[PDB]
Amino acid sequence: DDPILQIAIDNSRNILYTRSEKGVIQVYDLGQDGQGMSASVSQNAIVSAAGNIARTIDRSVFKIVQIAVI
Repeated sequence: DDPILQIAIDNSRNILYTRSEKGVIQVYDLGQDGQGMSASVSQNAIVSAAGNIARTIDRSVFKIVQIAVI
């Protein structure tokens, strides 16, 4: 995506997360020499992920409201 709607930081693991308008997530490893990445989760990844349940996570319906680091 296009813009980065939200930014989140995992304090415990020094990991950066970015959520874009489109709903793609990117998690950079924060290192002394810079950011290392960027792995991504997308709607496609999620679909593959469920592999057992689906509907609310429909393509049309699918959108991400918020992301929180654990």
